[PDB]
Amino acid sequence: AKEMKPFPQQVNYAGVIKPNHVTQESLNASVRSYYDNWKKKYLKNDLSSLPGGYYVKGEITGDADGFKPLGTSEGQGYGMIITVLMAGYDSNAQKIYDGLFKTARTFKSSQNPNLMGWVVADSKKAQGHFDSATDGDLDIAYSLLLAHKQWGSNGTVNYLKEAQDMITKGIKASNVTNNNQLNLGDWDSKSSLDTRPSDWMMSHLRAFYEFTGDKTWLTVINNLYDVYTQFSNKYSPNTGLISDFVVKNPPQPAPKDFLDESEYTNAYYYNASRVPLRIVMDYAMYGEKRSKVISDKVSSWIQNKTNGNPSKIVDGYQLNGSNIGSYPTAVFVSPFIAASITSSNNQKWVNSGWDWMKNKRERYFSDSYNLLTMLFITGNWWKPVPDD
Repeated sequence: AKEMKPFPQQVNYAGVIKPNHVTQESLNASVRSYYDNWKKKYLKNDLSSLPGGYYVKGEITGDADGFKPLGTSEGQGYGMIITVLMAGYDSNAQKIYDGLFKTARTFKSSQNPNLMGWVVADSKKAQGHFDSATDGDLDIAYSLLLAHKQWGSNGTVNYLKEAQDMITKGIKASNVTNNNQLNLGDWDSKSSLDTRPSDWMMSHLRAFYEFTGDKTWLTVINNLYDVYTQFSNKYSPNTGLISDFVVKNPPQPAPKDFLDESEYTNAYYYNASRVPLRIVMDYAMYGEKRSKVISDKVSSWIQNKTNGNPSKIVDGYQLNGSNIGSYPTAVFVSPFIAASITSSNNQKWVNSGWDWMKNKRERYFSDSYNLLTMLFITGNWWKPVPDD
């Protein structure tokens, strides 16, 4: 046991509530059980093309450039954050983490080699074949800052140095645009105004600043808040929602069928379902008031929309709040609960949301984001700080 931040860190962020109808021990126990199941089902280390490599079993339909996709850099980043946070419960966490990192660097991007290509497939030919996706690299780079604070950077992998390289030579170089947004991946233009708001991981960017000193990250954070408010005052003045993809200046919803991902790229659909967690963590961890304002607006809308019943949330909404989807899944429900933690007036709703999510097992995408959300709202996602 060499963890400096062993699970459970059960931190108490200023101004935020946790579910309070059960004890902290009960919260931690639910997370341990959820991780047991998550790891058994999705954590894999069976790449014949990469002995010792680990990945997260995702769902990609069907082939990608002629390869059978097994996971994505998005899932790689989720699994890497989960692995470092569960270290001290998982006694093999550092071995798994270093195996996840081995995969992330072997399947490097064909464009910027400091990033990961977006597809994991069991072929040497796939290693270095694919371009990157911004959100995968954000989570992966952030996980190396957690790893640096969890195990230190004096062993086999220099986590801090790897993070600084990925952040500066990878994400800054390829994904931070001339307009101080984040583009879609390193295949995209440095001047692109196309963006995916679930990439706007405000609290990650704060950590990038604290561990690099590069004020670029603060100017991007400040710009993205401006973009969020400019978008929502025009296109979601009552719900506070944002679309799966955002284009142009002034920002507006992407067209339907954008990048052929779905008919609902103009709406609050499966990409944007993740946004409320990404935003609210900035209030929780760094005290950003603009994050509370955005989170409270979305939280108050969904609570009224559902009459305080989280099981009435559906999988997709128009920006004016009309239902697209039909059933509750955790990648929608749990971030709506997380968005609600900045006001103590939401305690009963947070408690109800906890009961809905804590044992909710379904598939890779909802389970992984559910576990990240559970870790954050129980206080077990701690802040990496350049202290000592």
